[PDB]
Amino acid sequence: KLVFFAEDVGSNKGAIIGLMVGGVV
Amino acid sequence: GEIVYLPNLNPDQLCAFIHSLHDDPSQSANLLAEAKKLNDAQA
Amino acid sequence: GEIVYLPNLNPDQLCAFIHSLHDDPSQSANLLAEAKKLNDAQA
Repeated sequence: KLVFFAEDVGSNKGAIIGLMVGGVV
Repeated sequence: GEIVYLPNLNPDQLCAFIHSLHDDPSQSANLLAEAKKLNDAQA
Repeated sequence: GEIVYLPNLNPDQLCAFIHSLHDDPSQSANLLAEAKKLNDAQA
């Protein structure tokens, strides 16, 4: 399974788009 | 910072979501709330 | 779970990736390899 999530990093970047790959972290 | 996962979200919603994150960095945080709510709303 | 980050990919690219990723789940690993390539290509 794959999952799309956004990480709050502040800055002029706002949040970062990161995705999970397989199972659960 | 805070993290928001979009599992039950719709792919088109993800595209619109990523678009909104880029439109304004400050909004990303607020968008994260609504986006996260969608995961619950579409759950 | 292996977690990937694509801050370097533009919304259009992430949208393209997310659509292809969703449309072809079987190729999700291979397609990701390309996004990882993009991660480096957009680096």
